[PDB]
Amino acid sequence: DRDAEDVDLNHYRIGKIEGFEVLKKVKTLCLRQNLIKCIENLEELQSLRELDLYDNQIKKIENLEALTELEILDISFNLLRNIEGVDKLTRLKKLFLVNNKISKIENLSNLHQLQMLELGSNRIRAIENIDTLTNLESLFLGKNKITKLQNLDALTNLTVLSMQSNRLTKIEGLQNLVNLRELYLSHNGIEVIEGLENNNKLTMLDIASNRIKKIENISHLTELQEFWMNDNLLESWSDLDELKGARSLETVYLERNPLQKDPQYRRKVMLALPSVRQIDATFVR
Amino acid sequence: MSDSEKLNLDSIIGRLLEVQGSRPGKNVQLTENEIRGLCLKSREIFLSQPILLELEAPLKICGDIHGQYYDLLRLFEYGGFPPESNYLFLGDYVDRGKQSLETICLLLAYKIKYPENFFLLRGNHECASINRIYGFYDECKRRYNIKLWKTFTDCFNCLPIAAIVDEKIFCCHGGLSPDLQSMEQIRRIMRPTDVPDQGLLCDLLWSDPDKDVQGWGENDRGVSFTFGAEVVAKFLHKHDLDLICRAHQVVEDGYEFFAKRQLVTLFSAPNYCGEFDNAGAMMSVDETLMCSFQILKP
Ligand SMILES: [Cl-]
Ligand SMILES: [Cl-]
Ligand SMILES: [Cl-]
Ligand SMILES: [Mn+2]
Repeated sequence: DRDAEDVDLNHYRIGKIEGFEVLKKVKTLCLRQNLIKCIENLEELQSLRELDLYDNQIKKIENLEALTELEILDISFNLLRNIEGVDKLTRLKKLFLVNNKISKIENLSNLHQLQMLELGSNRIRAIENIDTLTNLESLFLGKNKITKLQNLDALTNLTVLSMQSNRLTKIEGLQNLVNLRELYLSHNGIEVIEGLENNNKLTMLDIASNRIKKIENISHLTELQEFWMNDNLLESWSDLDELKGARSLETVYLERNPLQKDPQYRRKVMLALPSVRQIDATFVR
Repeated sequence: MSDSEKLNLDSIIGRLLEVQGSRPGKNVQLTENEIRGLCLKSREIFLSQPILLELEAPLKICGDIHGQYYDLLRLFEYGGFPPESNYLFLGDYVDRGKQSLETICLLLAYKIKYPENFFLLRGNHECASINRIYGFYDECKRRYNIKLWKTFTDCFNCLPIAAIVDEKIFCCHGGLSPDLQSMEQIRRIMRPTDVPDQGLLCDLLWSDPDKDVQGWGENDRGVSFTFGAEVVAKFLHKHDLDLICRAHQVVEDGYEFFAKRQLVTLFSAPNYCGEFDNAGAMMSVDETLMCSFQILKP
């Protein structure tokens, strides 16, 4: 155990955070893939900026109040059930709580410096209590049980929004996401494309694996470069004229749609979308 | 395959193997174009070969890897790096950790370089959604972008789903299916396709053998079913087979037999998850269809 900036102890079969106060200038501590079952002696590591507890057996977030300078906290693939113990980490800019058992969003009111929030693969059911995170650039809520898009009006700086594999049924609540550039809504229950009038900066729109039946209300998305609409119910070939305003469009996914039953499926797309260079998985000649 | 692509493929394999024996945590950073090239070129090879592979001995059959890239390099130490040996993997190459990219990129690189001597089947982790699996999607957007994960799903949709070794060993990730009566049903499945929530393709990647079940019982995963010992015996007698070779489930010694050694569950990822101290196994099949088992220690 030296005294350098970075300390990397991955897959070391460590089951207790014992004797780490010796580090005098540690900035990044990596403790991925260990047998750590509780967060303990991290007090004297005040100079710590990045803490990585990826894939451990932690059940409670605790004893993190002394790390007032923490910027990146990763407690992904653990046994967490509630969000807590992060109110002192005022300069947190990245928070990873991936693949836990978190049921609701809470105790995040003090993180005014957060640019990235990863709550994917949890048990969250509603978008709540994120009104104070005005500096959020990316919000990842994929694989949960969310039923309705709401409480996103304060995130005017949001650029990437992922809501894949949830229980949504209607697009809404994006009226104030004016700087949104990537939107992922695949594997939900959405049936109609709507509510994207204020998101002209969109370059990526993913609404695959839904129940969409007609392409409408995206004529103004002139900055679209990627459009993933596979596994839907698109039937009208005339709907592709809605995307002619996107002259930088490079990729479209339309396979496993009723439109793919056409014997000339790949030709009619590149004739209606001459700027596209990739149709489904393969490229255009 | 071009010769300029051969030398670029040798460079990718070389850079992926430079970390052999190093710290279990060191990563190899490939460009986004190189990873995409592995996905597109290997996808054509998967589609140019049958969805139901018919392989011949000798070859070594490995189980789950689960993104443990440094245990994959150990498998190639015990069995021999290609083309010293022929390999067949039974799916589940990506999962937790931050090495699932190196794991799949090395396997796809070997698939492109040795298409008739290196074979990969499709596991339930090689799906095109994040309905149940999130680790690999998390790793892609984090070292690169979400689009790179979408390119992988395109490659995963073309993977074969089952293999028959010398008309005697039936190989798949999950197990048998209540809708599997003829092998032509497997060949009838068209690619590309996402793993459905039910049907023949789903059970081939999700079903499990159970000791306390007679016939077909509900699976505790909530997906597919569980089958009993007598179901395996009638499957082998009907199709004139000698052994079912599957994976999907963790076993302590790396391999475990079922229905009086008529089925074997291979798991090649030692020390999976936290403190459950299982080992990895690798079943070798020689020219006379004799099965030997090598064991890797965690
Ligand atoms: Cl391809
Ligand atoms: Cl070959
Ligand atoms: Cl048959
Ligand atoms: Mn599996």
